[PDB]
Amino acid sequence: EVQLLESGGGLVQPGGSLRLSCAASGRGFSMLNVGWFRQAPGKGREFVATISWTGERTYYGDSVKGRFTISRDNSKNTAYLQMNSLRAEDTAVYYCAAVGPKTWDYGLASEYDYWGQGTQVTVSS
Amino acid sequence: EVQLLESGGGLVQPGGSLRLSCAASGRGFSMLNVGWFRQAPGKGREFVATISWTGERTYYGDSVKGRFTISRDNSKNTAYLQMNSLRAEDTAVYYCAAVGPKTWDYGLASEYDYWGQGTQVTVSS
Amino acid sequence: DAQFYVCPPPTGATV
Amino acid sequence: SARMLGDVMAVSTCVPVAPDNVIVQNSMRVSSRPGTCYSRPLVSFRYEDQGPLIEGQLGENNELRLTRDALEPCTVGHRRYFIFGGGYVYFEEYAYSHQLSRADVTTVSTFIDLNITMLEDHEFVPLEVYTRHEIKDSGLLDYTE
Amino acid sequence: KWQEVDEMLRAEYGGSFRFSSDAISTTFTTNLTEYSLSRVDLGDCIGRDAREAIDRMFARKYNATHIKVGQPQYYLATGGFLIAYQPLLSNTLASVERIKTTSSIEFARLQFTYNHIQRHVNDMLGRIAVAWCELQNHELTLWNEARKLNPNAIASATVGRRVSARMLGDVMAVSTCVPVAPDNVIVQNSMRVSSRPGTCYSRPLVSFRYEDQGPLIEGQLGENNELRLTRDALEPCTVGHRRYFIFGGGYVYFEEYAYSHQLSRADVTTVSTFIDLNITMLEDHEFVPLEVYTRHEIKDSGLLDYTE
Amino acid sequence: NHIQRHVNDMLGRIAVAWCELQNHELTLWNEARKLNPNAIASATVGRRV
Amino acid sequence: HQLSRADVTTVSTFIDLNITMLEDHEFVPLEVYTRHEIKDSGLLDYTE
Ligand code: NA
Ligand code: NA
Repeated sequence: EVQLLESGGGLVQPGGSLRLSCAASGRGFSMLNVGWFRQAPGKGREFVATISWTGERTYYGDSVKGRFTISRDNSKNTAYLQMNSLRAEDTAVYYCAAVGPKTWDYGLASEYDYWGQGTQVTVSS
Repeated sequence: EVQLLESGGGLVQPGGSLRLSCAASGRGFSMLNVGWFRQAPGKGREFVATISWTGERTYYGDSVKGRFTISRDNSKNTAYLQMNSLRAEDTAVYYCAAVGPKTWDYGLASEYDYWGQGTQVTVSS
Repeated sequence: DAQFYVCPPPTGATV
Repeated sequence: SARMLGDVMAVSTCVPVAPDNVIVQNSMRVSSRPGTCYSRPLVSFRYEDQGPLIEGQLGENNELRLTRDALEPCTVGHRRYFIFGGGYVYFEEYAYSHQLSRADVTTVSTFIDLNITMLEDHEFVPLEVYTRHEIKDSGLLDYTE
Repeated sequence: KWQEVDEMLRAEYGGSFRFSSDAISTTFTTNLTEYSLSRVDLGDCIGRDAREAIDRMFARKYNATHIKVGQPQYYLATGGFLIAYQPLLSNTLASVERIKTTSSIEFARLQFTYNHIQRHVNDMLGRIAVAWCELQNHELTLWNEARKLNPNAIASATVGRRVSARMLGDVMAVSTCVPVAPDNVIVQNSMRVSSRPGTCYSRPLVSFRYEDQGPLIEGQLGENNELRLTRDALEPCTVGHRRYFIFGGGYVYFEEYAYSHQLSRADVTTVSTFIDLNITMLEDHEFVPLEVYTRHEIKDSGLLDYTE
Repeated sequence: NHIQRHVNDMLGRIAVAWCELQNHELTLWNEARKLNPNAIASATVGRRV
Repeated sequence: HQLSRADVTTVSTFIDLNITMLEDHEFVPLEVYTRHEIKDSGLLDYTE
């Protein structure tokens, strides 16, 4: 099956920029909706952003607009999340998730099948 | 059906050489195991040699080795028995037999379907 | 070709 | 051997067997049940020359099927040809009747002919209407001479 | 010395050498044996000019990528040309007389052009021939399946005449179909079965006579203008029944298991299974005589004519 | 003339062979039409039907 | 599970045909002897 890894996370500053890379190993990456889910410290996991399996739609969380942009590179079997103008209320621990073409509930978390280890990002002044 | 004829039999001295020809008429020669059976005077019939239907197998009797060589020519629809160094007990009444690819019992005479008139060969000092 | 054809059952006479 | 697994096609390599190690049975009738027969003739084959005998049913294009489930209701006027080795075995009334080669069967072609021939090597010899010596000689008077 | 060719390719065939130069579009023909320079009366500059030219051409073009194979070789070529040839190998692969020369080189240029076109055409047409044979062998499989599907049509197509066929195991028994004139065949109005309500004929009933004066014979319309003697094609009745059937050169249209209408093949939209290939012949062409200067013009270019 | 005659003869033979092959494959297409009307129609019409 | 078409072994029903175009070729002027060479081969020129 597909196994997911994250790279690029690290401590950042307000008003900065970063790019997270989600690398997939296995087969059928191009047949996967790929998204991110962030868990705040002492708080549950919440939806971030998900690109569809064909790569033609890009669903975003209600609390963020324009800051984060997800894109897909099938040649590298990767999903890149470009993150801009980070905020203290935004920082969390980010996980990459993947699911087959079998649900439209991209916002909801338990729909996704492939769950990764996650990466640590923290913003501070 | 396939009708078989024999040619080449005759009076031969001890240690001589001869080539018997079994000519087939009809159709399906190349799909026919073809062999010879010799019956001694005042005695039953015994197996001699048989070439397989594919022509890749040459089974021989338990009493003769290195003396009788059966080899088939599909272009002429014939089977040649090359007989070398005939002994007194080698001579008998030779018939040519054929059977389809329906038995591995080449030694047994009852298995063959097409039976010919036979030929006369004599060993005498 | 507008001609019609009547086709009897094919025996094994010619294969 | 192949099988449609939905929209893709699972395949598995077939193990070869020598034709001398394969024989066909005389009767195509079913011993247990009268009134029913085998659609294709039964065969006995050995994977190797010294190996044990194994029963089976003749499949298509010299295939040896391990299961004898090809069964049809009996029908009169039964005449069949079956591919066997390099030729055919002819069964009449569900019994072995004859054997034939491919040359004994009339052949029709599904192939469309195309006769392409190569352009042939050609040699060009030197050729001049007038040699330069001829052109020099056409003058009436040669000043040098 | 006439030409310096930095790229001359030597090919051996027909018991002869061919020296081809792409730069000057020329192909010379020599024998395999080497022409001895001692046979040339006062030919001392042939070797010295050749060695100088080969060395300068080698230092300029092949110094880093090729090596020399032996000493220069001398060959006499048709038309009277003396070729000094230094063979090269890739680095990764490591009595006296006078020769008479023709004034016309166009025989060798024609040789070059014809060889080039001939080699290209032969290569391409051979590739096509191989592809065609492979395609025929490859389509035999589709034909084997289609034979099982429709023995009649496959046999008619592969035999060249309308025959009825039946697969007698692994071969196909055939029988010639007897022709019947279209005017001797009519189709019946009703496709329903008179005896049994709720069931109908899959294909329309027909009445035909083998000859003009012959008795009437009943039957069922088969496929592609076939007259089946037995009316066994039966199906349960279904609402919204609309069918077209081939009849003569056109179609008979049945609606609700009853004769409805008639059409020609021009009245039906036509789609093609054929792949187009538009090959046109190369046209005839005439070469008129053409000279830059006539020999009269060349004679007249001199200021003074001694004879005149 | 030599090259033209050869090329014309060979390409004419190819044209005849191509015509015969298309007419010959019409039979396979007729059977495949009954096999799968959707795919055959889509491939012979030029749109998914 | 889910696969792309690259993850499935591909066999071809297509028969290959590799046809290449004959390339452009340039014919330079070529003469064994120029008309000046032919004029100069005479030992004596009457005009000169
Ligand atoms: Na062919
Ligand atoms: Na055509």
